[PDB]
Amino acid sequence: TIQGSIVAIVTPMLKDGGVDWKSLEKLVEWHIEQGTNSIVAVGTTGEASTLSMEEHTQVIKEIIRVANKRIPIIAGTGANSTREAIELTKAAKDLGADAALLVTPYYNKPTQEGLYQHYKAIAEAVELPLILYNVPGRTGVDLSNDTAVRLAEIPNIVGIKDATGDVPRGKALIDALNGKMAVYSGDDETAWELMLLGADGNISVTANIAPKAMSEVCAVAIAKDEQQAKTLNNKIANLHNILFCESNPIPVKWALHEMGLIDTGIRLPLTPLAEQYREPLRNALKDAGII
Amino acid sequence: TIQGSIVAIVTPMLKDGGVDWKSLEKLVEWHIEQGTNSIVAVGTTGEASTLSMEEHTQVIKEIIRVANKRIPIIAGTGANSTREAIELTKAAKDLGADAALLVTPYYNKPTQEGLYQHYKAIAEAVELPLILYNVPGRTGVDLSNDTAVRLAEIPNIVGIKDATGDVPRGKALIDALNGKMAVYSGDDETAWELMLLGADGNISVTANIAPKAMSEVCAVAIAKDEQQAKTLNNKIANLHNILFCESNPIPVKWALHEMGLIDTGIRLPLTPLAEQYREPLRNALKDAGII
Repeated sequence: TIQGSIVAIVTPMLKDGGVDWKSLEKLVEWHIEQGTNSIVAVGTTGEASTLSMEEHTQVIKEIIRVANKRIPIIAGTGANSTREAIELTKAAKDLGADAALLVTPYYNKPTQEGLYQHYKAIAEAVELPLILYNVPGRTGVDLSNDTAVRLAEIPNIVGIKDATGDVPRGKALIDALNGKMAVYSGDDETAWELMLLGADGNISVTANIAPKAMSEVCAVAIAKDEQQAKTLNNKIANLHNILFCESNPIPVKWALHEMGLIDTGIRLPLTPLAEQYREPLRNALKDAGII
Repeated sequence: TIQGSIVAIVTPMLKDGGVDWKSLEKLVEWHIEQGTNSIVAVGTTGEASTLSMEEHTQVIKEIIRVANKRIPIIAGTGANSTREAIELTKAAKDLGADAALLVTPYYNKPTQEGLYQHYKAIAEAVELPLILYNVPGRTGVDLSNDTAVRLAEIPNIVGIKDATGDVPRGKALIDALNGKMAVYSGDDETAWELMLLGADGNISVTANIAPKAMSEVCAVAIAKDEQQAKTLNNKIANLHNILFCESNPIPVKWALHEMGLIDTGIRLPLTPLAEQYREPLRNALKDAGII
């Protein structure tokens, strides 16, 4: 059901790392005004790892309050402990989130059956639309297409964020699912392709700085207009690359800082974008017409 | 300083998943009488990921209690949040742990400088010996030898658990450090080699089921007796492979259950060793003289 450009919103912070509430509010309003179709609160780009339990909740509550039902809000509720994921997901349901996004448990490397049981348990514990999220390079585990297809059979699992950036594999997943659940790109570089091939949207990092342009890219790609999709994506294509010169969200938070939208706060172990990457980033933003 | 066979103890659990305190006490006593030189409490193998804050504290407390100062106790206190790592490490210090083991932040992929700032902040916040731990395959990040050498200059950072299983790389690290801090193997398959090349010990998984044998392997390897280390390691070499047929600690917990030392409890997302691997594992244990 949720389709289009789905921004993986950063969590603005003060210089001392405290959550920058006013700046977050402005961002949410700007996204809605700019055409962003949905927001993922407190996901990887939002530094879920370094926010406390209370902050995780405050941020979700704030984004929901400011969005005021204008666009669906997806809450990042993944954890590498099934017990904890259930807790976070329930909190999200209770706060009024429209769906929850759950990255596969990271670092502890569960088996494929373990991943199946992990998500099955959460789906059965919380009546809320759940989106799976696979990003092996970060987690140490790869949720296979086969496992994803099995999970698509479970009530409440309505989709998967495929951040592999492996298009053939993504197309294979889409074809095997045959509409059973949605597929979202989790790789800005190839998102336009995956959507042309059947993905329902892009849970984007780039949409953080070019929400209007990415909104348009998703729209025409979903419409299966290959020429337009390719033409519009080319305009923001270098951005998809430069926003990962250092681990996301380091570059994207700096980009927004250069845009005058947020301050420099970011929590250890993450660090402000290294100096050698700032000019190139500023150039890229000027080139794409952002600043 | 802490040298020899250092077991990354499992956290015994009842069938419902609750911590099996009685089995834990027996295990600790068994390790002390069998020759184990030190215990890492609530590390990876001890399912740190699925234990709550309180259970974490209690497991460390119980292990410290039963050991009764007979062998040093290392507390696993890693987290992908610097603030959390500090709180966990301070807690371990207060409980009387001898040192703390901290895996590199996983999932959020900090930069090398971020890894440096992460550990420095912890070292400056807590007066306790700290042991770094690198295991890229699980974390999504690789703490380079260069970064490790820099960190060795920080007061209170006294060692690194190298789980790369890359012997030439480990040797390069040992030589560059020239004693500034200790290097421990984090790969049972190659541990004997790394210790012959200068590592201070092996923070092992295999030691969970063959504590006496591993204590001997470490002793002779530390003594630089190459033939004895090869001969003794050869007898348990197959165990080093089989204990990873599925993600650790899944196999080693089943191994201990077959040995009648612990029950089947293990927390989702982890699952009991898949049925098809149980006979093969039993045979490996029989071949090695363990059961």
